[PDB]
Amino acid sequence: MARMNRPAPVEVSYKHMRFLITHNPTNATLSTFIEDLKKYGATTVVRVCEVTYDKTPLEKDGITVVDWPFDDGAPPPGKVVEDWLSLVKAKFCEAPGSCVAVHCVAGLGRAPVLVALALIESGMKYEDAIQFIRQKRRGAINSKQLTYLEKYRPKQRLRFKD
Repeated sequence: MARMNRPAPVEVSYKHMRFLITHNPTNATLSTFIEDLKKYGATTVVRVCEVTYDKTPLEKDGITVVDWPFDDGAPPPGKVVEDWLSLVKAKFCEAPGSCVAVHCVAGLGRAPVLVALALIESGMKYEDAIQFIRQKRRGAINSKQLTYLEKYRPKQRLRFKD
């Protein structure tokens, strides 16, 4: 509860999706924050982070609550995937190609790491995708991530792959 202010988030439109990365680490009022994702046309809360509060406002606003330990920590490369596709599959299956508000720090690792997971499941090649997010950032997804998808197989969650 504070109102006022004019926070300008970041909307990222993909092949057939659209997310909203919060420039700053959540809002100290929430009110203004909810309006930001609500005005941008995003039917999803940037709860994608170290959230620890019950959704009261965004809840009655009919906005999809996206709460995930995407902000440091979180489980290994294999569990989070479930929420990844699920969310991106819900926010879009619940709203008309609306946007998905998610919380993010600076990017790096997670940046390409997370996006990579959804990218591949979207129907993109692991190698190709990697080279992309990798060429735009030395050692972006490299690590357990690369090896993970190397052995991991796409269940065709987000459309058809390969």
